[PDB]
Amino acid sequence: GSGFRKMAFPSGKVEGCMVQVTCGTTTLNGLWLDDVVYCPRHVICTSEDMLNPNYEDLLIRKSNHNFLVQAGNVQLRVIGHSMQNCVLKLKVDTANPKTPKYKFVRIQPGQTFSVLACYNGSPSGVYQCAMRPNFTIKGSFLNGSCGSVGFNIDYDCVSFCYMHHMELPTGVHAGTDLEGNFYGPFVDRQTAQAAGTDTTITVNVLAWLYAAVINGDRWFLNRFTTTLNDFNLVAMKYNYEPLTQDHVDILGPLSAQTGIAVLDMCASLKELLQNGMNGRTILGSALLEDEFTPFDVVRQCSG
Amino acid sequence: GSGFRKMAFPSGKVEGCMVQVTCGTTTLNGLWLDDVVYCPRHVICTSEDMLNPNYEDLLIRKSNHNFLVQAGNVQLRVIGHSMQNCVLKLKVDTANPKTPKYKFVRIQPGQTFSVLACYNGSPSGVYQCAMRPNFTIKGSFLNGSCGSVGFNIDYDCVSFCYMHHMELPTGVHAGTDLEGNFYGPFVDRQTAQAAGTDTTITVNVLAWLYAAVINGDRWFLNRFTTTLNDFNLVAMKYNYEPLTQDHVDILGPLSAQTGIAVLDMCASLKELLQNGMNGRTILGSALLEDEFTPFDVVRQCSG
Ligand SMILES: *[C@](=O)([C]([C][C]1[C][C][N]C1=O)[N]C(=S)[C]1[C]2[C]([C]N1C(=O)[C]([N]C(=O)C(F)(F)F)C([C])([C])[C])C2([C])[C])C1=NC2=C([C]=[C][C]=C2F)S1
Ligand SMILES: *[C@](=O)([C]([C][C]1[C][C][N]C1=O)[N]C(=S)[C]1[C]2[C]([C]N1C(=O)[C]([N]C(=O)C(F)(F)F)C([C])([C])[C])C2([C])[C])C1=NC2=C([C]=[C][C]=C2F)S1
Ligand SMILES: [Zn+2]
Ligand SMILES: [Zn+2]
Repeated sequence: GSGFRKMAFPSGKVEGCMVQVTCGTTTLNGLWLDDVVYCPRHVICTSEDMLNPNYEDLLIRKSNHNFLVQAGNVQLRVIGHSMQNCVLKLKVDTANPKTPKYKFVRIQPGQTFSVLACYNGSPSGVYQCAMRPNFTIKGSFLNGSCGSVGFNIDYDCVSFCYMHHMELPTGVHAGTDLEGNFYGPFVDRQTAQAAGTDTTITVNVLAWLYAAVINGDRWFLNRFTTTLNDFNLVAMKYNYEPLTQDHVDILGPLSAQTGIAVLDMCASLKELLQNGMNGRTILGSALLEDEFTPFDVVRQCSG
Repeated sequence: GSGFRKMAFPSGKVEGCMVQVTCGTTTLNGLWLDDVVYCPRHVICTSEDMLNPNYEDLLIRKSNHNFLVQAGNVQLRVIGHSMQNCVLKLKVDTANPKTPKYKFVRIQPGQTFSVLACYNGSPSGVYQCAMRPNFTIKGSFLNGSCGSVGFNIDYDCVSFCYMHHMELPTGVHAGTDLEGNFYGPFVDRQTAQAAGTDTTITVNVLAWLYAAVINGDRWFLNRFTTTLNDFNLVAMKYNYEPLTQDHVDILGPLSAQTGIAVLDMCASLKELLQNGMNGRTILGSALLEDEFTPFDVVRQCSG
């Protein structure tokens, strides 16, 4: 069949929006759209401030001219500045000529997006991620990655959904929407902070099992069926999110392509949860994958 | 630490080179660099021809004007055509204004590259791949993906190494360099064709174990050491490629960063091969990964 990979959106349209933002000695990435530059507000922090910053007091000591915005090897002139939640917005004199059509969106737990990991305003790599149920992501991010953004592409329109801010003690990642509001309960200070218990995104697992069937990987299809409540009792036990009839409906395309009822596919999933995989693999994986949505599977398997 | 993901190069520079190529009713992707368009030569085939095509006889019945090259919603004029091995080269009247600095390279088994999967000359997604020892790739590719290219980025320079041509009966993929020479023993006809036995890329597995240590995942570090020959006897048995002193030397960076000798890391790998992973995971994987090179691990873990 198609084969199967974690695929990212083409990053060109976003590459044209990345810039370097410096304030004193701190440098990080910003996003230049029309005549506004968006970056994390803790660009105005030193190493000292980050333990418990008073962002309003810190920002008061800053002027337009304390902010050094550079695009390639070319400076921009900052003519205004405002803090919106955990984001700084810098008004510059020049509209980005490379600006794409774009929206800002706040995504839901379980949805996926592409990340363009950047350093010093320069793009380094692109990868695909999911917003975990506990509003963390499992990214790859070094010092200086802050202000890197996540996004989806509709057709000609880029929907920006994420800006990178921090790594939590567990080694997973947290950040904001493009209005500066954190996903999850996190704040932008250097303090011990815990995410909750994470859960598996059941509907995504089901989508990936449909992708497996479509590619010819069918060993795990068992001989039973189940009920929503029956499945959901089992899901509880294994830390899977509960499946609803919304989820059933969203899987309708894959269900109809394959001729396999959602509840039958749920029956096969139960048995995998209770019996394990016993050394076999599925689409070359020894674990159950939950970071492809139903939409993702449809794009890559059907086109 | 960083975290760890299959990361692709940013695709923008390549997005600017993709075009649609049509001959009669067949359409596929081409690459527009300066005033040449490169595509697979079987663009000139119908469904009938593909069983056993005589490419020279087929191409003889074609003129410049039988070739419809379209970039966005804009036609180009074809003023010359030549077959180079399994590639068609079309001379057009217009130099690509978006052409990047570029080379054509023929990569070695075990090396990685990014693929920009395209349909109708339009980019759909980007993912990272390895050239298997038997010169196949495990891609994700639908009808119409042919002429999609693989590449690496040096700094400002794109090194094109792969053009997509076919899916083999096992559901893996084969194709050419940008001069039209197949990787592996494949030919461009619809016939049963077998790749050899594939093998694990041992040096890549070792690189990934170093990445694990760097991220704090250290459970598998055992208490022994080994010799190259000792390791290589064990490798033979499990279908791993033999490790050489070249490979030892290439791992020197990761070895020196971590303070763990290659041969000690080999000792840990042997035990994993003989004892298995026993339900544990490494960088969230239940299998041993062989599609990150030493260079790849250094970029993502050190930067
Ligand atoms: C960013 O680029 C980094 C990105 C971070 C570096 C390591 N992996 C990453 O994703 N973000 C940092 S330095 C943030 C900022 C302070 C502390 N912090 C952390 O990520 C921090 N995490 C926590 O304290 C947490 F609450 F437990 F999550 C550590 C311990 C992992 C360092 C902020 C304000 C939360 C940025 N770099 C700088 C920024 C501002 C000023 C100077 C920088 F160098 S933002
Ligand atoms: C391409 O876009 C496809 C890509 C292919 C479609 C399914 N997965 C893919 O990667 N390539 C095709 S149609 C090639 C071409 C003929 C047969 N073939 C195959 O990939 C073929 N494989 C074999 O016969 C093999 F030898 F076993 F590997 C199948 C059975 C998988 C179909 C070529 C010349 C080898 C292209 N599409 C067209 C092309 C040319 C003309 C018309 C097309 F529609 S190239
Ligand atoms: Zn999934
Ligand atoms: Zn590897």
